[PDB]
Formats: sequence, structure tokens, C-alpha cells
Amino acid sequence: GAMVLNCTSAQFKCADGSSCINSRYRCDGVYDCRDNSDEAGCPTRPPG
Ligand SMILES: [Ca+2]
Repeated sequence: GAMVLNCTSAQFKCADGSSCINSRYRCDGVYDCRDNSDEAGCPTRPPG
């Protein structure tokens, strides 16, 4: 919990909680979290 950021229930909190990003920034290609938990907890190579 290194500098826990405050977000809503809709927004995605990082694994450590150090940052919050949008739910629209879950699964896009880039890494928005402190590590990469935003795309780690995401479908592994989406079919289509
Ligand atoms: Ca992302």
C-alpha cells in the first residue's frame, strides 16, 4: 500500500492500491498499473 489512491467502485484499483485507472483502460495494450496487473488480469490473447 505505497501511497494508496482513492477511486470509485467502478474504477480499477491497482494490486498494491498505489494507483487507480479507468475500467476502460483495462485490456488496451499498454500497462497502466504499477506493474502490469491491469493486463495481467485480462484475457490471454483475445480470439477474433
Ligand atoms: Ca491497460
